[PDB]
Amino acid sequence: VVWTDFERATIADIFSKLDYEAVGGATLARCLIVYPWTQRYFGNFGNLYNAAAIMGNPMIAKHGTTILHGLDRAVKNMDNIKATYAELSVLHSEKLHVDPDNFKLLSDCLTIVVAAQLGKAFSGEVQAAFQKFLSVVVSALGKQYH
Amino acid sequence: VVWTDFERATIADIFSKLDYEAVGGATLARCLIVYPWTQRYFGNFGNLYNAAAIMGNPMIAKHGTTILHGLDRAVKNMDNIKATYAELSVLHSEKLHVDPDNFKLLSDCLTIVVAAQLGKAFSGEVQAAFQKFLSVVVSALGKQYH
Amino acid sequence: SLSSKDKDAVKALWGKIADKAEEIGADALGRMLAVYPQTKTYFSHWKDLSPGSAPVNKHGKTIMGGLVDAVASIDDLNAGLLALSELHAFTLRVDPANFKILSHCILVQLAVKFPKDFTPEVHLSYDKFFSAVARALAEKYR
Amino acid sequence: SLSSKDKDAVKALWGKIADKAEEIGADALGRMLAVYPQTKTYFSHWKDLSPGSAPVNKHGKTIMGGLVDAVASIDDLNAGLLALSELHAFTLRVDPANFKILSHCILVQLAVKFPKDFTPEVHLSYDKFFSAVARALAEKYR
Ligand code: HEM
Ligand code: HEM
Ligand code: HEM
Ligand code: HEM
Repeated sequence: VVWTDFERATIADIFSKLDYEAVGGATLARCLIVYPWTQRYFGNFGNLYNAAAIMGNPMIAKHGTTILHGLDRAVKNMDNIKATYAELSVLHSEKLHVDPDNFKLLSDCLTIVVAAQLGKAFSGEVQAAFQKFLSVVVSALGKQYH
Repeated sequence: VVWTDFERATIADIFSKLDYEAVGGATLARCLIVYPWTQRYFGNFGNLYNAAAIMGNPMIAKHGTTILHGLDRAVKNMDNIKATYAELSVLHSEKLHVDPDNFKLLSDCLTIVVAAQLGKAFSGEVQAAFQKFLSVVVSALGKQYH
Repeated sequence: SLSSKDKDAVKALWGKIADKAEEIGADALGRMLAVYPQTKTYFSHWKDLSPGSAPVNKHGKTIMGGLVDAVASIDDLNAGLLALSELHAFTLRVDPANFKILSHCILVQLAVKFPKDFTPEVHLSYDKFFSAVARALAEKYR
Repeated sequence: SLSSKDKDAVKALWGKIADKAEEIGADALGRMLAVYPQTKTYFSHWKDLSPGSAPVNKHGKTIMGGLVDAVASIDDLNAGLLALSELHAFTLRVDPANFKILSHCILVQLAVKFPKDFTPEVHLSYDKFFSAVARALAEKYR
């Protein structure tokens, strides 16, 4: 992948503006509520009976923070994302067997959480750079056949 | 991707059993019939308004054959599928914007056409190797982010 | 299938957005064209695809008109959107992947302007709504 | 939505298999487990996932037992598979991509035995049936 300057700086700017714990937790909660079959991957993560239960789950808040810091890792290694994610790819595919469409679902929840926070600053060109970044990330997390 | 000797031998003998024109024509016709939106990608291919029109269209027959010969390039180069398909990936993604779900739909049609021809010889083990091959081809045809 | 709860929440949002509905559609479309340029092909026969152009503005109204019809026909989306299904799924042969793309861009735009409306629970109903619109629009594929 | 033609093609196929349904269920579940091992996780509570073993056999039955029921209730799959949807989508949180995988392996097993029945138009009907089965099974997710 080849980053333009706008893409590179948009990505750094977006993350510089995010509370990783706040955004992480909202994002993962959002995904387990809007797409409930994703709960099954997180079987030992406490109570997930209902919206309000997912919302007050300390473990889901903790893991949302982890996801966001995992993303920040790609932001710190923009030109080496595949390699940076090689171990994460193996976990999510070989051990956890996460169907790749779930990566897109979680990505979409993040975008909408980000959209609601940044408002008018989260423009089409900005969402463009953010989607390109998530696309690269999602591609690096999926099974590597090459 | 590490091919077992069985996987290599199986892919080779599947393809040695296929008439590229017959199987390729049938696969593509099957895809345009079972998943009719795929037609829009071949808009300059003639009468695709009916299943009987698609069945008897020689453009589809010609292009079906071309698909099988493109697959053959992966069969002859099983350890270098990504590089072999670099220009094909650019074509299907960058130029023609083919949604990647369609690669799997086509793969599934080819599978069902192969299963019907091969019969009992198309065992679960044989289908295992075939799908692994197709997974690798499909990944290679998709947009390359890395 | 949309519950009574989901239908109440959808209608509610639709009331909140009326003043901006035309504009929501225009910008959502500009998002789709910029962020997912695989969709540009469906609209290249217009004169201009830029986020604020006359054709994007006009078509954005039209999309929101169709979604308004969806809201009117929420109790039976398959029956209610059938002419739009014939148009999108048969005539234009729109790849079903594209419907979820547009839906997402619409939600993104709605979130940027209406952040407080997007609780998890509300978002779930909105998503179910857009999913059911896409299934309705897919009726006439095959 | 399935046409009268689709329902007819599907009932005829099911009529043709009747004899070997348990066996077809057996081999098709064995294909899924081998060809798509991401599915093994759902059945790891057995102590033999290897195809040809009784758990695969006994479970292959009930799957086909589930489809003939589905065939019986083809006019309203939503209502006819409510209890199974509760079990799959709710209780077990089966990822929906998986319904597509099993459907595929069933068609492939059938293709190898009933090649003459897999004309393009008949395959389309089968695929609309399995898709509608998957959607009905998906009902109780959310
Ligand atoms: C952009 C997408 C994602 C990113 C960046 C991400 C990142 C991470 C990271 C950094 C970890 C910690 C791994 C470790 O402990 O070594 C993790 C674990 C995990 N992830 Fe993801 N992840 C993503 C998507 C998903 C999705 C979509 C699912 C399922 C729906 C999922 C399921 C899991 C599970 C089950 C674990 C292990 C939890 C545990 O240790 O109990 N991940 N992920
Ligand atoms: C197994 C997956 C596939 C393989 C191996 C494959 C292979 C090929 C090859 C070898 C060509 C010719 C490229 C050249 O001119 O050098 C081609 C062209 C093309 N392919 Fe694919 N293809 C695949 C899937 C698909 C799918 C699913 C679609 C649409 C849904 C598609 C649409 C097209 C189109 C529109 C062309 C150009 C046809 C024209 O000249 O008008 N392909 N493909
Ligand atoms: C929320 C789902 C959608 C709704 C409610 C919707 C609604 C509408 C309506 C009401 C029209 C009438 C305009 C006419 O008759 O020309 C229309 C046209 C059209 N739609 Fe959609 N649409 C949706 C999704 C999509 C998607 C995803 C695409 C492709 C990426 C698409 C492509 C088109 C095209 C090309 C036209 C004709 C445009 C023109 O000629 O100016 N639509 N749509
Ligand atoms: C057309 C698709 C399917 C049909 C018709 C179907 C039907 C059935 C039936 C009739 C049962 C027995 C219920 C009972 O024991 O009370 C069952 C159980 C089960 N299914 Fe499915 N099923 C389908 C798809 C799937 C898929 C795709 C998966 C995941 C890979 C799955 C996982 C399970 C599991 C884990 C059980 C319980 C196993 C047990 O009690 O031994 N099912 N299904």
